[PDB]
Amino acid sequence: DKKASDVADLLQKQLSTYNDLHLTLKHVHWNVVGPNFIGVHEMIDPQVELVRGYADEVAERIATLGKSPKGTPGAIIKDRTWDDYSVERDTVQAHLAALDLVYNGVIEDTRKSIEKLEDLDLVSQDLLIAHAGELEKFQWFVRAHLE
Amino acid sequence: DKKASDVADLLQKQLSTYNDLHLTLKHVHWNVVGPNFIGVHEMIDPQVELVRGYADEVAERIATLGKSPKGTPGAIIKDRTWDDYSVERDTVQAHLAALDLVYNGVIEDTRKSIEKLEDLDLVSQDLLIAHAGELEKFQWFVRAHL
Amino acid sequence: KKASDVADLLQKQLSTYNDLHLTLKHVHWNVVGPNFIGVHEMIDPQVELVRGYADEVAERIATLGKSPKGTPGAIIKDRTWDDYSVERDTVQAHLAALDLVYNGVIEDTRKSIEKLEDLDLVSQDLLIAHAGELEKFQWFVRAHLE
Amino acid sequence: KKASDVADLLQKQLSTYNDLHLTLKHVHWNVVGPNFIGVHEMIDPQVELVRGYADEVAERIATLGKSPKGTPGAIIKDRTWDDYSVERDTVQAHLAALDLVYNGVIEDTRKSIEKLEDLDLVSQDLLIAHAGELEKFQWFVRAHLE
Amino acid sequence: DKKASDVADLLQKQLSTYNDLHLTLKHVHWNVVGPNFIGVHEMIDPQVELVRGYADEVAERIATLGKSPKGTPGAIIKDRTWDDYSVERDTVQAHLAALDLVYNGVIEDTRKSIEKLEDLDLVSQDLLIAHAGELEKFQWFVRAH
Amino acid sequence: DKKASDVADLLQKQLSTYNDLHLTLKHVHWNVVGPNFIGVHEMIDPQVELVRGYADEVAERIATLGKSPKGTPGAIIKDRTWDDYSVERDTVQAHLAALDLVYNGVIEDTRKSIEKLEDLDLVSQDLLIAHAGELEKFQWFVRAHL
Amino acid sequence: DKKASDVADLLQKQLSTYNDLHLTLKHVHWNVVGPNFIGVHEMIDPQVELVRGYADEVAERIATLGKSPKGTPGAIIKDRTWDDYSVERDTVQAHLAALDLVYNGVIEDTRKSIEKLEDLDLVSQDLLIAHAGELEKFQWFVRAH
Amino acid sequence: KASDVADLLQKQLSTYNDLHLTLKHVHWNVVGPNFIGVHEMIDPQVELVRGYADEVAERIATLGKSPKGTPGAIIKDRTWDDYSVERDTVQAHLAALDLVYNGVIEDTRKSIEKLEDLDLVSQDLLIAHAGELEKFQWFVRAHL
Amino acid sequence: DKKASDVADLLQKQLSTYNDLHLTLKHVHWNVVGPNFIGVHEMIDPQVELVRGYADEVAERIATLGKSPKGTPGAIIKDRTWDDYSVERDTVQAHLAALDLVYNGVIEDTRKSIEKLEDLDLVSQDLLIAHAGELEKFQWFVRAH
Amino acid sequence: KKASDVADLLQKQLSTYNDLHLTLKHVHWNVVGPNFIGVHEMIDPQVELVRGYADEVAERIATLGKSPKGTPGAIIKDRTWDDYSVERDTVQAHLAALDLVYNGVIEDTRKSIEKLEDLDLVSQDLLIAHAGELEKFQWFVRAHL
Repeated sequence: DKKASDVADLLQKQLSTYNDLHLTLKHVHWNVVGPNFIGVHEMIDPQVELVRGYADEVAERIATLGKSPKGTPGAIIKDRTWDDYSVERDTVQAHLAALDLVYNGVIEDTRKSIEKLEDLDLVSQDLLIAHAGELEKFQWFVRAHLE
Repeated sequence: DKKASDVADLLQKQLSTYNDLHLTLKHVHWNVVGPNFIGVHEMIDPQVELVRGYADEVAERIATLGKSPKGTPGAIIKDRTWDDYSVERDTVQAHLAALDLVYNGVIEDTRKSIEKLEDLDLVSQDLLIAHAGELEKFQWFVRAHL
Repeated sequence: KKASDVADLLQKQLSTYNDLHLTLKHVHWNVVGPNFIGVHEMIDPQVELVRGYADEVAERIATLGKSPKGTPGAIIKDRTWDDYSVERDTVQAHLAALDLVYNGVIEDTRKSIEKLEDLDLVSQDLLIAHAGELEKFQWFVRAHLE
Repeated sequence: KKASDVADLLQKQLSTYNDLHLTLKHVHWNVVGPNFIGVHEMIDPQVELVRGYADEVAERIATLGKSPKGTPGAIIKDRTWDDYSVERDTVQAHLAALDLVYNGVIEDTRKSIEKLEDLDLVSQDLLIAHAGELEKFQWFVRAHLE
Repeated sequence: DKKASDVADLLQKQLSTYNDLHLTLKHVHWNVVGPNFIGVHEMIDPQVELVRGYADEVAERIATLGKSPKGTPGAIIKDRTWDDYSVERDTVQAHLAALDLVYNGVIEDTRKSIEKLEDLDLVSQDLLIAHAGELEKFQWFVRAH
Repeated sequence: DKKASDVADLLQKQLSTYNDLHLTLKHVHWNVVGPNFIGVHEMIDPQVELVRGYADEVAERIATLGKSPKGTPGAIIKDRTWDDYSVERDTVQAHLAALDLVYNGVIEDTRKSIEKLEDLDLVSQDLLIAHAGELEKFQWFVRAHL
Repeated sequence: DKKASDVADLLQKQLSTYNDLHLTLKHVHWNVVGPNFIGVHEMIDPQVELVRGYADEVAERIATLGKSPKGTPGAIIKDRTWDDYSVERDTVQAHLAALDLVYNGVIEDTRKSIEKLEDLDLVSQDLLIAHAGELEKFQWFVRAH
Repeated sequence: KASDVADLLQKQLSTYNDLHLTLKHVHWNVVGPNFIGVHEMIDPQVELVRGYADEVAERIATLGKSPKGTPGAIIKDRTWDDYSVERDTVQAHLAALDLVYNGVIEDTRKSIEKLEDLDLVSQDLLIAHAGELEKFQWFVRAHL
Repeated sequence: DKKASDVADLLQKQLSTYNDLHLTLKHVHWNVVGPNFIGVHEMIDPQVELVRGYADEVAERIATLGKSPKGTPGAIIKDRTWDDYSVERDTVQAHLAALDLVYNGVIEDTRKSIEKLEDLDLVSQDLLIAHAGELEKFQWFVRAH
Repeated sequence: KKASDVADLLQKQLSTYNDLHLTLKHVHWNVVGPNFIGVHEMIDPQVELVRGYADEVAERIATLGKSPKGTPGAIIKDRTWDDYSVERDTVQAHLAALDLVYNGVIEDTRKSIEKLEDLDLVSQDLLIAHAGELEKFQWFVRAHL
């Protein structure tokens, strides 16, 4: 019942990460104009439904590992190690760029967390792993879209 | 231009209102334990969606009016005027209890904006009122425990 | 040869799964009173899952090169606990005893997982699965009573 | 009255189906060779069908006031036969040693139906269906002429 | 950075294993004949559909890692390490026999890579960890002796 | 049954042409990037399944005509008269360009194989005739985005 | 080229047949009266959609073959051979009988173009063999007295 | 009045008949990186205009007359020229189409300024279209 | 006024070759026995629904050309060029085999009718060419050597 | 002793169902005029049943140890009545003959069900159900009013 605390804490941050992410992901959708902003929409939409479920997968685990997932704004700014999204109603070319860097962060933490878990809660590692999969893939989608 | 500027601000306030709201529902969703707790799960769901999309409709007008909707963890706490949500792993009565409270101020705020518009924007008003309806009916349902 | 030791873990694991989707089918058979259906609505689906994890782990055994033993005599053989006592009763009563069964299953599954990191990651990724799912049904059950 | 005199049979008939179906899966994981999917395709519809019989004679013990034990121990205790022991083996084998298994079950299902004549009036007729159906499978299985 | 080049390198080698495989696989589909020969069909189609999938998967993965995949026949001979599948218009016990050995090659190699990535990129490892499960599964099934 | 062999030999050469085609096609799917890159995706998919289909159609044919179709890397190469596809991760207005070229040779040989089939087999010709249409068409589709 | 252009023409002439054919097909839908008039709409509706398809299939082909299918009206009145459906609002019969006569001079030309291509463009010919057999049924259909 | 109307309606019919022949025409002829953006914006609009013809045709049958829908009539009662543009780029065709629609929307606006003295019913069917046609032009002018 | 008279009759022989074939097929289906015997059922059945299908196409095509399709036991014995299926309740091998025999005849006759049509009727040709594809294919399928 | 001539009457019934559906499709490829689909519409689902009867009347000939003869020359042999005889002909002309067709079919079925009073079991629980839905069809004909 000791190590089960450390675990529930990495996942807690991750929850917030996802929440801020999927929140931001919606922010971009609304704030995109210029070129093929539709191509962006059709790219962000499924990333929102997914990143959203991730925050749900990550939540229930914390619940199971004897603890309460905090998914409120005030909460997801306490865990937040980085800063708010800055791009207003701008371009795809500036937005994808913004998102490129957002993921630079999400991708990393996720890694430096899957990396922190082996010895602790493996069932939880795999979760954050399968996630990193689609996480990293999307950040590429963002990149190719922009070359 | 300036009228549109203030309609936005109002709609920006509402945007955040909603965004905090649908983020809460999921929170109460992951943390509601109890005997018939699954009915809360069952009620949160259609709502979570309903709200998530209402946040969408308002972020359409803000942009329409030439202003940038802001639905990020900052924007929400920045123009907020309520607490977070104190309820953790708790009982059906516990959430349903504060969940009701949440929907009071939320509609209170809404009921104001709908009037704070009247003069200004008919269209954007004819919107928030509709929101107020489904926001009421739900609470009405939340208000009916045991 | 190497698989001859990993086959052991999985063969014990299977039988645990066989025990369970028998025991689990047992309580679903034996409950009366208050909330009748809500339980069969929660158990049925899990029943099918444990039969799944039974069928799967078995296959993985027949794959590594041994005859997966899945007969009653093959169960009690590797079983390391007493049978399931609770006969007819209520929901709050079975779910309570059911909780401790799982603690056992989870425990050993969790245990068997830690034992595989060095021998067969395939079989592990497969336990890792049943693990995370089973644990949900713990919390789930745990959360039906207050 | 005559109730607790009949139960000692519908139990050793519920467990009959239990040891029957559980063996089905066991064989299902071991039938190997040219037309092995042959066996696979014929076991699956029975497995569930025989599971449907474990149920029918599990409820008519709860209804007829009692608690049917569908657990490991509640099988090795009232087991009147021996554990199915065909390993990872050819269709040829399993189908044969599966003819016998069915013959014996249809042997009990014969004696018991007859030993429950001038007592119960519908339990016998429910049981008759299984005698009817379980028999039907043997035909198909007795097409072990390949 | 260097590591990613040695992950992409293994993943590229793995890719060619899937490409040669599903080509080989379909190839078999066309020449397996006899009595219950459709069995081989009914058996093969999903594996081909699956191996082809894994290809796209491990490919997209290399793409994600900053190296670009190679699905061309020159690229799969340029990093194979075994000769083309042999059997032509033959029997079930003939193809299945060889196809076993083929998969011996696949799995044995897939395992190598898993253990070899265990110290580089678990994400990619999860990817192979998964396939491995299925590949080995087919192997068993192929062993309708 | 001496001219049938000649037909087959043509079809086999056609076979490897398709195989190299669909492998190459997916190879571009995986590498094409830029703003409109998903567009190329969208055009390539229906083609890739189409081609894979032809590959099947032709083999089945050879096999029918009493010869044995070859679908392995060597085979593809052995009867290949062209250069391996050469673009890596690259722009649309690049992959389509090189892909435009690939197709000319495909269509060229497909025309040739047709004419050569004139006095040989109208059936094989009719098959190849069909493909030619969806292949020639696809190239227009390729040289329109250019 | 040298020839491909000639093909493009046989095909262009065809396109206008098709266009002027569905312009006309619709024309009668509008102008049909009488008792069993819905028996007509019933058969026309799906043929209109079909003949528009063909128009496309042909247009995209001309496009594939070097360029510029022309589908405007001044382009129809041009490479047309026939008059112009003169029938107005009339008996089902009054139309079917007339329409029957239209399909004649279409199949007639469509048959010419096929023969005309056995030596020029085998791929395109395949495309007009597809339509030929279809339109021809519809005329048999129309020949429901 | 409805022979002064069955005229305007017929002139309208062909405007729609020409439009949708000409529309499917630019569809076949667009080329360049994103000619599909056009393909994907012509399609529904093509079914629409065909729809519009379909309608104004019924109207001409109701007022007890004959809808003329053959190439003959179209060239006859029209007052403009064939769509000039062949295989050309998207900016090329969109510009032409944007110009094509003025004529059609402009003419339609006229038949509406007329039908107000004669048959509001049709003058309504026409108003409907005008707005929808007006909107396609908008959508179309969005190109850069 | 005669181009058809020859062609149509040419299609009628074809039509009856099918009407025969699909009953024979159905015949075999009621007469295959022994070990597994169902491999045949799963094989034949789809094929009958195919042949019965071809029976129409060609009948309709006969009907479309101007003459009348005669698909009654009368014609299928008259324009026949062989003898009835001579196999009763027998094994798969001796049956599937004898069925292979039937196909040789059906393909050879068709190939002939396909040639005869070269410069005569291409639509009726790219209709037989179509059947020959699936008819040859079956004969192969059949050949469970 | 009569066992061989009991099912003998079924082999008779067998071919009739054949001749019947073969006829149907013939009339089907030939019924024409204003409301010809009208006849098509009613004929299709019937052919299913009729062919099913020939499947059901064969699933029996087989069981009591006998070879079901379902070939063209088997019909004309164990036949009695007249080969059909109507091509491109009016709506009523076919319905009319399709009537008479069934009469001789209904007549015999009953004349056989009767000859099977003191003999076969499910046969006298079969040809009725048949004769039922057959006799049914016969009324469904009668050309409106």
